[PDB]
Amino acid sequence: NIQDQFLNQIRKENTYVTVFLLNGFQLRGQVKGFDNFTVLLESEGKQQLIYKHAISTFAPQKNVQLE
Amino acid sequence: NIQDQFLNQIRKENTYVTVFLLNGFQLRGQVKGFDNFTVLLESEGKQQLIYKHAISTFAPQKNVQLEL
Amino acid sequence: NIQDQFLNQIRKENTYVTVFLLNGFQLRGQVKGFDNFTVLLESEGKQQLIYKHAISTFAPQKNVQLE
Amino acid sequence: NIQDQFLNQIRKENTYVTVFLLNGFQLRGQVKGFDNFTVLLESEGKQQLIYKHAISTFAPQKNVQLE
Amino acid sequence: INIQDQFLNQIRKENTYVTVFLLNGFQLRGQVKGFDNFTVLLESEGKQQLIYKHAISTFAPQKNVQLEL
Amino acid sequence: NIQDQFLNQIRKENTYVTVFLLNGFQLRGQVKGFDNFTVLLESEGKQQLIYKHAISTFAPQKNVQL
RNA sequence: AGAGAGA
Repeated sequence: NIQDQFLNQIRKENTYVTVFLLNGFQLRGQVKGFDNFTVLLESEGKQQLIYKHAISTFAPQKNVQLE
Repeated sequence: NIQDQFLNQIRKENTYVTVFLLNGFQLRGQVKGFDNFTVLLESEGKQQLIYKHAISTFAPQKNVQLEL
Repeated sequence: NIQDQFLNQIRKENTYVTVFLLNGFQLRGQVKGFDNFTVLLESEGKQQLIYKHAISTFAPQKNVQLE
Repeated sequence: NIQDQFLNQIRKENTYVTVFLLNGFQLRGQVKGFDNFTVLLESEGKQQLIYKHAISTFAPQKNVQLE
Repeated sequence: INIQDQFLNQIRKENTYVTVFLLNGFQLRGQVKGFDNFTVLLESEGKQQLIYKHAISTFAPQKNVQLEL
Repeated sequence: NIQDQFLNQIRKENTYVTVFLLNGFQLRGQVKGFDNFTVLLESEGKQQLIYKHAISTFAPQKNVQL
């Protein structure tokens, strides 16, 4: 499953990611964890729990390895 | 389940949390309770029942410790 | 279930509630009934059937006691 | 079930209804049919298949008697 | 059987011109060439578009349709 | 299943498929992967994981056999 | 709460 490999990779490598939300608002930071419904992001020291239903797009700084 | 540990934590510690909503609005308060579809928040003494579908982000006042 | 308690209490007590919609429009009235997907609100005697998917928040006039 | 009861009443009574969509757009007409995902609205004799996921609110001209 | 399927199959069969309005109020016109549970394959001047049903608000035909109700 | 046939032909013929999001924002690229919930688009060498629930429309460059 | 898409 592409979604979970992608999120695990950005997590295990501490890649910076911009997370665009459905409404265009944006967050940047690193992925600390995720489950079926949410992604736990950290931006400059602070946790943000984001619902996946509210996410449009993860644009990572560096590109991920996946199959 | 990170979601429920998070919410159950900020509920147990009475942490303050900014709820950001998809409609652009952001709300600060304390979590009184939640189920699978909704979060009960209190913002200055007033209840608000908020649908999870309408929420984008929670930003706690102080980071929550979780098992991941 | 928190949602069902809340809605049934504001229904039983005829509590006025503000409903904030996903589009930021704001409705005010009293809940006359609900099922899994919808809420029946009366505003100045006029019925509205609202899909819960279009609601963001209910803010009661007085706080509900919940178990 | 409030939803079915409401939609079946306004259908069989031919009640004029404003349908407000998620974006605030308002369509006015009579419901001629519905199923699990859609509602068939007739406006000035034009058929519109509307997805329930796009609907916010039905506001009938006259109140609908329900159980 | 269900109203959505008859409606989409009818306009597809007749190559009816249709406005599709999307959740954000954008509108496309075209003919339906097919659909499945999740998507509608519209053609607006020769040009294929795969539209998710979740992004669609309303199908409005210019020309009224036959439905078993 | 039209969806899966389409995403696949734009993916194998590495088509410039443009992607309109619910908020109207648009991105061009080629599809490298998809699952039930998500699309992996490369745009300008950069990877982007897009949730399907956020996508409005894929508009290809050349049309697809289905 | 009245509908043409680069966050």
